[PDB]
Amino acid sequence: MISSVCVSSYRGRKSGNKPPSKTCLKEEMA
Repeated sequence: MISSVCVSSYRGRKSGNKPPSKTCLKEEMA
């Protein structure tokens, strides 16, 4: 799971996915 725009946004996971507002990836607020 390594996406810089959408990865664990809703892939049955909550790691790379901050609030849908910014980038839903661990790289940003996630």
